[PDB]
This record gives sequence, structure tokens and C-alpha cells, in this order.
Amino acid sequence: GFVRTLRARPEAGGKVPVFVFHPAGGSTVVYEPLLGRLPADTPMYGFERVEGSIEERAQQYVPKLIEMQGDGPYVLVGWSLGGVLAYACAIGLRRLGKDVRFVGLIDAVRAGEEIPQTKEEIRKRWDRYAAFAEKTFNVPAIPYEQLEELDDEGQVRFVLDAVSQIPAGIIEHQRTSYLDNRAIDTAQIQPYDGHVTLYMADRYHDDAIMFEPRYAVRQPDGGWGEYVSDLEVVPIGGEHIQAIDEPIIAKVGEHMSRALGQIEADRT
Ligand SMILES: CCOC(=O)c1c(-c2ccccc2)oc2ccc(O)c(CN3CCCC3)c12
Repeated sequence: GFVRTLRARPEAGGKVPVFVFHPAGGSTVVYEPLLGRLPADTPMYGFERVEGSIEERAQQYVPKLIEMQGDGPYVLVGWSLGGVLAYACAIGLRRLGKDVRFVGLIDAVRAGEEIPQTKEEIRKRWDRYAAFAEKTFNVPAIPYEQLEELDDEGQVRFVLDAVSQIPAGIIEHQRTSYLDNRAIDTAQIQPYDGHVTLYMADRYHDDAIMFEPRYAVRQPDGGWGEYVSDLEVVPIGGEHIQAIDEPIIAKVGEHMSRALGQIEADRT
């Protein structure tokens, strides 16, 4: 289904599992280096891509989380889109009376300026995209009227259909990566009253900034302060793309290992 077992929990008992959520355009295999930097016998399960708005995705994840972990305690972690997903699940779990003890955002940083969801923005985005298409491929008027009334999924299907009028593996990977990135853009963040740990790199990587220049700037709280009063930021430096890998992930893992140790002691 959509649950990957990175490290299975014992048949009974054992430590609290870490649930990780996939990043934009990738799977949860990317959390293996993190897993290497967490305490021994820490179980880990990864939740992979599902369809819908952030809230719709969480509506699919949360029942599964509960089936696997019951009342809690819940440790929810994510890099890239995975961060927003972990957070949405945190809100859903807390609303149903569950015990969420840790939410780990791994450089899941909001654009430094809000990205509006307006028809003007739709037009600016696709104008930007058309221009790069011209330059990258050495190659007309953009049918804005039809695009404005399509959602993101509809917009890319329209552009891809108009394009064919490229092999499927490549189209599918560009498609889901594009939609997962837009899901980050259009996420409507709700407030959460539990503790959030935000691991913060210095900047988005250049390719990220080229697609959406508002990611060139980040606030110090990464845009989460207004939604999260109990917010901790753990600066890790480097770029967004590097935050998930060795050696920077060692810094994340060392800190996160301390948090897990406290959760384990409290149960004891
Ligand atoms: C090379 C990295 O490309 C992307 O980040 C994005 C992609 C993408 C497309 C095809 C293949 C891979 C990625 O689509 C986007 C749509 C909106 C948007 O704001 C972003 C920018 N990101 C950066 C921070 C979150 C949004 C992207």
C-alpha cells in the first residue's frame, strides 16, 4: 500500500516508532541515513504519496497511523513535502485525542513571501514556465482562459496533452514531482499547540528558487511561528537538498535522538 517498513518494530513492546513522510518527488528510502543516526532498535515506517489536498492526504494517513500505533505516542517527521504532511497528521491526531510527542520538520520551509492562489499567479507561473521551455528546448500564446479554471492536476494534464498533440516513466516522475511541489505551495497551514522542531538549513537550492523565486528568501522561523507557538528551531546550515543526507543529517539525528530518549524515559 503506502506504508514502507524501514525498520520493523518487535512483535510486542519496543521503542516508539518514527513515522517519516515522503519528500516532493521522492520516496521514504531517503530517510535511511537519518535512520542510521537514531538510537538502535528505533522502528521506522515511511508513508508514501497519496492523492488529494494536504488535508485529504492526512485523512488517508491518520486512520493508518492509528491502526499501527493506537493512542500513541506519535513521532512524526518529514523533509520537504513530508514535513507539511507530518504536521497535518499531527493536527488530525491531536484532534482525535491522540498523544503526539514530537513533530520534526526537516527544512520544510515556507516561501519568504506568501504564494497567492490567484488567476494572476496562474498566468505568471505558466508565463515563467513557457519561457524556460523556449530557452531549454530552442522553440505561442498561452491559453490562460482554459488553464485558470483547472486545478494543478488539471493544469499539467492539459499542458502534457497539448504537448503530445516523451516516455511515460519520465512524464510520470515530472508530473508527481511537480504536483508534490505545488502541494507545498498551496498548503493552508493550521495552528498546532504541540511542540514542533524545525531543522533549518540556510537556503533553498538554486533549482528550487528558479521554479519559484519567493523561496529565495526565508524567515528565521521558516514561516511556522504564527501557527506554532511551541516552536524550536535547530539550525543545520547548508542547502535544502543536502539537509537529508550525511553529513548534515548527523546533526539532525543527534538532536532527534535526544528527543526520542526523553520520550522513552517518560514512558519509563
Ligand atoms: C528542481 C526543483 O523543482 C521544484 O522545486 C519544483 C517543481 C519540479 C518540477 C519537476 C520536477 C521536479 C520538481 O515543480 C514546482 C512547482 C512549484 C514550485 O514552487 C516548485 C519549487 N519548490 C521548491 C520549494 C517547494 C516548491 C517546483
